[PDB]
Amino acid sequence: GLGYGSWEIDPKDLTFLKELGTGQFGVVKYGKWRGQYDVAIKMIKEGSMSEDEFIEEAKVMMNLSHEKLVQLYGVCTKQRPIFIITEYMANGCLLNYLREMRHRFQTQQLLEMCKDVCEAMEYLESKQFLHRDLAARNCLVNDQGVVKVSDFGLSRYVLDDEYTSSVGSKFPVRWSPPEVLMYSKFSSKSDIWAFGVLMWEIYSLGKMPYERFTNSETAEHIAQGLRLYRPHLASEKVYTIMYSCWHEKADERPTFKILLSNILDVMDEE
Ligand SMILES: CN1CCN([C@@H]2CCCN(c3cnc(C(N)=O)c(Nc4ccc(C5CCNCC5)cc4)n3)C2)C1=O
Ligand SMILES: [Cl-]
Ligand SMILES: [Pd+2]
Repeated sequence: GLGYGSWEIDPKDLTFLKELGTGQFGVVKYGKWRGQYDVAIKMIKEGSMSEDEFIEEAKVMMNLSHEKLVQLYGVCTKQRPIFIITEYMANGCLLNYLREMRHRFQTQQLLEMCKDVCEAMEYLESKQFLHRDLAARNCLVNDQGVVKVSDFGLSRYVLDDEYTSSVGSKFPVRWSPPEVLMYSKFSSKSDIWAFGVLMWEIYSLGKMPYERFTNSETAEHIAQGLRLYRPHLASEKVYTIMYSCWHEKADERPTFKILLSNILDVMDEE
């Protein structure tokens, strides 16, 4: 079934309806399951994913459930390429949504986007599950404007060395704390650092962080103490939240439970 029953999905029950573009593992399509339920169909480019490892991990991911996580419905592994079937998010990735200036967002909407992501991350934190590549490009927006976190943990199965190497052209340098870039020290606190950068992306309406610097320059400067400036749309209180994520000491960074409380406190002032 689709979130029920077997999680090997019969591709005969899928109908392809629209190209959605491409992501980390290649082509993504919009389709229907048994003619009625909307799904996203990720077809996994051969050679791009450590597939046996992912399929084992997918059993763990099937047991995660939260309103603000994109739901994994199942897999189609009896053909080439394999497919991954997930919840359909009709407004696409958050980065491109933020960049569409027609939306004319209120800051109350931007803060709600932060809350949505923070709830998803607090849940993963409570399950001791790291995201490992949190960023606006890995969040999706549904037809009601709700933001959900996608592809949690999947960087562990990416085979492209340019994304795996911390000096590769595709590694998320601009979302990484100094202890990741210098020592490969991943923890819940490296997700915290990335979440702060994500809040900055939201309040900057999708600007690239540290745009005036190359990846190498960014890595050097943030380790010395350079920090992203306050976006014009972020109040001082909102900036303090995102800024707290970038402490040079990992153990001085908040948890996602603390961040959520801080975000709700600002929201409750409305
Ligand atoms: C605007 N781009 C271009 C490419 N890309 C993404 C990047 C990440 C992987 N890929 C996914 C994954 N999963 C889903 C899901 N679970 O829905 C999904 N959905 C989706 C994607 C794009 C749209 C566009 C948005 C603007 N109006 C026309 C339609 C709509 C739904 N795309 C494609 C992306 O967002
Ligand atoms: Cl700005
Ligand atoms: Pd062949």
